Amino acid sequence: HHMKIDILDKGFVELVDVMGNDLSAVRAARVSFDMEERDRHLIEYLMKHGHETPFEHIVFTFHVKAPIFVARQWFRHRIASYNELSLSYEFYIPSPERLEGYKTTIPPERVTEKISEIVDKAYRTYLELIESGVPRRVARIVLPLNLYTRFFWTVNARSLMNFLNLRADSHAQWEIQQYALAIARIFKEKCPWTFEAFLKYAYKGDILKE
Amino acid sequence: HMKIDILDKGFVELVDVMGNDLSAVRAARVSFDEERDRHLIEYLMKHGHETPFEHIVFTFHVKAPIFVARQWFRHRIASYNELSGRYLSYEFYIPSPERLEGYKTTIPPERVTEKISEIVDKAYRTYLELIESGVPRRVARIVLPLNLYTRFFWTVNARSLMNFLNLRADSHAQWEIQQYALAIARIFKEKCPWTFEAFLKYAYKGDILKEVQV
Amino acid sequence: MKIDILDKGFVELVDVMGNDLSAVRAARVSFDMGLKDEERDRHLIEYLMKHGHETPFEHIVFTFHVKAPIFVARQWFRHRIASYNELSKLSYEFYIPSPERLEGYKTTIPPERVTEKISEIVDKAYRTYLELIESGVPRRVARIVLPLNLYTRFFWTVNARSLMNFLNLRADSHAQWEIQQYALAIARIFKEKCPWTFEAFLKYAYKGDILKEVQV
Amino acid sequence: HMKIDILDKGFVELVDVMGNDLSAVRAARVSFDKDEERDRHLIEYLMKHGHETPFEHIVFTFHVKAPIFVARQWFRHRIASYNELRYSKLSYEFYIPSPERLEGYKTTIPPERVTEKISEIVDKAYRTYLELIESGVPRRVARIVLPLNLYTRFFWTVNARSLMNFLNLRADSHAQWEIQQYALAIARIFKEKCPWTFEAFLKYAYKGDIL
Ligand SMILES: Cc1cc2nc3c(=O)[nH]c(=O)nc-3n(C[C@H](O)[C@H](O)[C@H](O)COP(=O)(O)OP(=O)(O)OC[C@H]3O[C@@H](n4cnc5c(N)ncnc54)[C@H](O)[C@@H]3O)c2cc1C
Ligand SMILES: Cc1cc2nc3c(=O)[nH]c(=O)nc-3n(C[C@H](O)[C@H](O)[C@H](O)COP(=O)(O)OP(=O)(O)OC[C@H]3O[C@@H](n4cnc5c(N)ncnc54)[C@H](O)[C@@H]3O)c2cc1C
Ligand SMILES: Cc1cc2nc3c(=O)[nH]c(=O)nc-3n(C[C@H](O)[C@H](O)[C@H](O)COP(=O)(O)OP(=O)(O)OC[C@H]3O[C@@H](n4cnc5c(N)ncnc54)[C@H](O)[C@@H]3O)c2cc1C
Ligand SMILES: Cc1cc2nc3c(=O)[nH]c(=O)nc-3n(C[C@H](O)[C@H](O)[C@H](O)COP(=O)(O)OP(=O)(O)OC[C@H]3O[C@@H](n4cnc5c(N)ncnc54)[C@H](O)[C@@H]3O)c2cc1C
Ligand SMILES: O=c1ccn([C@H]2C[C@H](O)[C@@H](COP(=O)(O)O)O2)c(=O)[nH]1
Ligand SMILES: O=c1ccn([C@H]2C[C@H](O)[C@@H](COP(=O)(O)O)O2)c(=O)[nH]1
Ligand SMILES: O=c1ccn([C@H]2C[C@H](O)[C@@H](COP(=O)(O)O)O2)c(=O)[nH]1
Ligand SMILES: O=c1ccn([C@H]2C[C@H](O)[C@@H](COP(=O)(O)O)O2)c(=O)[nH]1
Repeated sequence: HHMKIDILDKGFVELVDVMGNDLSAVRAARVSFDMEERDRHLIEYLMKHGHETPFEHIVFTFHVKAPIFVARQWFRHRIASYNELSLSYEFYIPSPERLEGYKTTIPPERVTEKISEIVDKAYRTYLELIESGVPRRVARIVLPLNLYTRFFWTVNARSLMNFLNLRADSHAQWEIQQYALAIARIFKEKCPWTFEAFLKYAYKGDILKE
Repeated sequence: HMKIDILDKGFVELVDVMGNDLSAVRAARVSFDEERDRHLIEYLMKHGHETPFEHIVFTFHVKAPIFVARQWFRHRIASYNELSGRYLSYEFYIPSPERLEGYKTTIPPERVTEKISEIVDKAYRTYLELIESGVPRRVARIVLPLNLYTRFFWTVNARSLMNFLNLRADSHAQWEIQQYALAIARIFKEKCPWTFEAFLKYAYKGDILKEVQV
Repeated sequence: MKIDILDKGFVELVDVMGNDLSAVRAARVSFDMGLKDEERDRHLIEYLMKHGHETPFEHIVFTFHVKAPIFVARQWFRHRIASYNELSKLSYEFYIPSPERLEGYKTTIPPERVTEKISEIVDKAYRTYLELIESGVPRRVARIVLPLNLYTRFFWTVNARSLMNFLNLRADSHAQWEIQQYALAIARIFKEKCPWTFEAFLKYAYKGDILKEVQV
Repeated sequence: HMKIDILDKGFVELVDVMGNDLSAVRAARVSFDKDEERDRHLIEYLMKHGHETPFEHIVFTFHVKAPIFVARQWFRHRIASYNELRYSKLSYEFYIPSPERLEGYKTTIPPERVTEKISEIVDKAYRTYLELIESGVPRRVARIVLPLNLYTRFFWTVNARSLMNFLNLRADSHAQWEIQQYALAIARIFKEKCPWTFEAFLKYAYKGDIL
């Protein structure tokens, strides 16, 4: 198992590992070792009726590189395991296209440039404070929320479906939607029957059926 | 699949596993030399950094008496699917005579064993007569004894499994679940030998796994 | 508040943290009570429930004391997002289904005789238990002969969001009748303590059948 | 009611509490229906043997105002409930370390100058934030330039067992100093409301140094 999807300017979602497949839910539901029409029908049956515990026996590990404002939202998802890096310094700079629909009173390129400029100033201050003898944990508090971080995320398919309901949705901020779309893409590749049944029966958001 | 027999008719069988010792190293490093990797495992265990071990996950298939399952299912940080009937066999745990020896008893331990057998057969007979009379299964089943075997799948990460071993692979736990915990330990050790050894050395709070190999 | 359930069971409220307004204060992140406005606060509860913002309800918490048969407790304890403490001084009482429990089904003996047969095997299993305990068998070994209808007791501490999940699944005709009866009591106490949350739960979020038909 | 100021603008305040020491005792005994010495002895017994489940039946709600870098560490504690500040209005304040914060480390510029440089960035970053917002950039996008020392507020509902785990990890000299200060206040409130449980915790179970 290995997939990697680039997100934003420097981000990514990378698949590290997966335990199981669609049939792992079928086996869990039946408490059996079965290894097709009947099995798809059971997955659909479980999804329609909200019998989601069998999907907890499918597990993914992802490696995610995302800005802190994104990771902070993501880490609100309690039913999962996280290890975050505690070092490189890179920042998410929104592209000009990101800023359209909004009739900004300055050109979107200049908004991009203003963001780049303040990020550069904060980063230079951070580096000065460090070279001055300030400990990193203190100096780092000037750094902006668009600083990239990386983490490992281990999550089961049920909790992943919850994650997608909330984040693969127009009510979510655009940046996390882009991460959710990549998470969805990998889920679909690894668990096509579960994913399709999720979309058909259980998915509460808008963007995945668009 | 590794399958270890426990009690008279029980077992623990490994269904699947995600990762191995290196899964905790990669998670600690957040990064996708064998002695350096082993050193990190010991370091994490020694200094109480337990979260990397959540990235190693097991699924077991367990057949156990209900009184054992009831204790086991108290472990909340795990996923369970138990046999019900709408997606059964009827066997019962009968303790061996050796199970009961030591406790000063008034009758012989083999008679205690037969007295348990006798009451199990009477209760199962009543269950069958109720069923064949039209009583629905999940009402008739309430007369069956707590030593009735059940089966379940259990998906559990290594951190939670280690908590489970602390509590159940220990002489304060009832002897029956101790036996199941010993089997869970054997499998954990086989798949994650570096984690297991570090766990014994630095974090394990129980008594039995320091003395009983595997 | 204590409500009798089945022949010897009960649900008893031990404690409660908060009320409907606890969810409102958590949603707003404000412990400012000098601007209370009932209409506004009740509208927020509805809005949260309507749009699936469930986390504010986690700041209302209950503790119950429940006496139920083991086969009921086994189902109930599958609800992981909660805290349990079960009895391990002990009493020995068993749930014997009433004749009316066992009609609706076409039994080939009278429902009366089913009750008698269940009572009789319970008595026999209990006598055997006692015989083994007098003989020197440790109590935790002798008890394995006791039937699944043996009563147990537990404390259950659970937040309102998890409680609503419990009601979705257990206050429902797909649940076994015995745990339905317990869920109806749990619902009654929830409604008494958090009436606005309960009402909005039924209107917008509740997935089961029974609570929409059966008052309280 | 109980409020403790933390850092330059932060706080921990107690919103509510369910139960007290006797809630763990009732839970352990499974008994709703006095003997002080016996009840203290049970609490000590549970703590020293690691029978921690009874302490799950004591629950707290706190209202906390903390910089984001502190809140990021705190929210890693999963066995709890959080609501962070659309429903309520937003203010913009930032944690500026005091010069004494930098005492011990031998810096190449005076500590007051470090304070000053941190204030400079806050001002410039916040001024850029406002420029971007006045220009039609959405707040959720403009705010990405703001530093990690921006204050946020949240409600935290947590049981006493989970609170003890939090204190083990955060009331400790290995935790960053700022979250230590918050943990100290959490511990104080816990001590006030559950003195027997807290005392037993220090005696037998607490793994940190600072408490
Ligand atoms: C020897 C022995 C005797 C026992 N006697 C009794 C008895 O008399 N009565 C009885 O009811 N039970 C009894 N138990 C069961 C025991 O109280 C626990 O329910 C069981 O051991 C599971 O432990 P756990 O909570 O650590 O595991 P899990 O429930 O898997 O939790 C793992 C860890 O996650 C954390 N956690 C998970 N959920 C919560 C939460 N809601 N709040 C705070 N932290 C949480 C804790 O840190 C916990 O250690 C006994 C267990 C043992 C081993
Ligand atoms: C009518 C009916 C028939 C049933 N038949 C069976 C059966 O045949 N076999 C059987 O084993 N069980 C059966 N159950 C039990 C069922 O599978 C659940 O264990 C039980 O209802 C608890 O529900 P829950 O997981 O939503 O609740 P909780 O365990 O309290 O969890 C609450 C919520 O937290 C989330 N959650 C908690 N832990 C995890 C986790 N580890 N991973 C992902 N998400 C998590 C989920 O969103 C869940 O809704 C049955 C239940 C009902 C109501
Ligand atoms: C000094 C210090 C340095 C740190 N450095 C880093 C770092 O570099 N990177 C980093 O990512 N984090 C770091 N952390 C965060 C740390 O790894 C934990 O996320 C945090 O301390 C919360 O601990 P917890 O999991 O015990 O608490 P909770 O998340 O509240 O869990 C409570 C208890 O429940 C159990 N539990 C809950 N969920 C699960 C689960 N899914 N699986 C198994 N068991 C579970 C565990 O027994 C746990 O003890 C650091 C913390 C400290 C104190
Ligand atoms: C569009 C949008 C706007 C948001 N705005 C805000 C905001 O303003 N403030 C804010 O704080 N957060 C906000 N959030 C975050 C939101 O409150 C949740 O924290 C986040 O969506 C995680 O959802 P969850 O609890 O279902 O996931 P998890 O935390 O993984 O929980 C998974 C499931 O387990 C169950 N569960 C887990 N733990 C508990 C528990 N302790 N009690 C009861 N059930 C539990 C629930 O059934 C839950 O669905 C927002 C999210 C979205 C998508
Ligand atoms: O869309 C949202 C809005 C808020 N939050 C949570 C994450 C933070 O804990 C807090 C504030 O997030 P921001 O609105 O600052 O992104 O609420 C989300 O998870 N998603
Ligand atoms: O060693 C024990 C003793 C008790 N319990 C829990 C399981 C049940 O929820 C309840 C009663 O268990 P018995 O003592 O009746 O097995 O307490 C355990 O998990 N382990
Ligand atoms: O309605 C049900 C059916 C099953 N189970 C869970 C409880 C047990 O863990 C297992 C089997 O329960 P019974 O069907 O045998 O009650 O599945 C429930 O929780 N509720
Ligand atoms: O003392 C620490 C160090 C790290 N982390 C977690 C929180 C973040 O998710 C991530 C990085 O935190 P910082 O070291 O960057 O604060 O690791 C903590 O909780 N406490």
